[PDB]
Amino acid sequence: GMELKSAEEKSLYYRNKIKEVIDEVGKVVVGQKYMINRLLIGICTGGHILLEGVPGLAKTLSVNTLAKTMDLDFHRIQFTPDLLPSDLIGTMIYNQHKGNFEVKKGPVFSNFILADEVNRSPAKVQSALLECMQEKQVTIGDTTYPLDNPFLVLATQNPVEQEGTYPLPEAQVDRFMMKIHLTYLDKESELEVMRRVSNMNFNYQVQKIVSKNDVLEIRNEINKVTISESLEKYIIELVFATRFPAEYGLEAEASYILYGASTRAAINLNRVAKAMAFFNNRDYVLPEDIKEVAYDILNHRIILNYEAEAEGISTRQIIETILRKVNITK
Repeated sequence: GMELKSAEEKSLYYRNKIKEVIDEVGKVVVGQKYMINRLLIGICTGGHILLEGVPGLAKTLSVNTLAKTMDLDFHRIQFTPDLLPSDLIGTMIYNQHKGNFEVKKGPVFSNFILADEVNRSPAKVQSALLECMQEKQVTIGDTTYPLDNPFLVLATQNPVEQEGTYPLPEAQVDRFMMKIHLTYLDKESELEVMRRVSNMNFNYQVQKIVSKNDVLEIRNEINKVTISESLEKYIIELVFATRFPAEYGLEAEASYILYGASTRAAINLNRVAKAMAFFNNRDYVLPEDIKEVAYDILNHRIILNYEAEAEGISTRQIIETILRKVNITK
């Protein structure tokens, strides 16, 4: 037989395709390796991402370009105060063939969904979005339809919204795999973006490097990456250090933290560590795979008390301290 050799070849094939996807995205996008890597981890692991800040031209062009290179549909939904939960789920059209008014699958039926300024809509609309993320299906009136596979929600919140704003509470932000704080590009990158995009004949058509089916195969390949018992227990210890920090010798952190990270943090750390391993051409996880993504997975899952926030304490400093303190069992 040849089943083990074929499995080896399929894994190297898909590891090389990820390199080809990044290269193709780079023909349109500049100075954004970090964002693209996280978007890729998201779509391949099934996780959703929350961004703090509204993404500018270079970031939204990065999302639409990545989608094109991966044969995935992309829809941007502008969240507004008058948006209804039913506006997300269905769209009223006039079908000319049937000659009547019927509700077709709404904007959430896509692969990449940029949910822009989710804090501009009422909590019921936010709940509707999170229900889609959690249940992966919705009922258009009578019959239930599953959402597409893969499905990534990239939700953005504007932190300095001077008009009406309903920011997501922490039980809700815990449904996102990562929270990422957006920053401006450096001047050299911004110069190159301006150069490319200002050209009115700039070619934005990228080639499809992988099919939608290949994306689902890449997820299955990542799922096969191995993680030792030692590293599995390490993930659990990191999570428990956020809940009972005084028991790890972090008495100060116990004073800053109201409550720690849910079980979702452990699951994301595991799946994301495997994706990082796969993206670094390995089929086993290393401790550096876990440490590289700990802040992105944990920053929004550690809730600080009112007094710690006023004093200027950041979950970043807390996560760094935990990473310096928790040991791995050989």
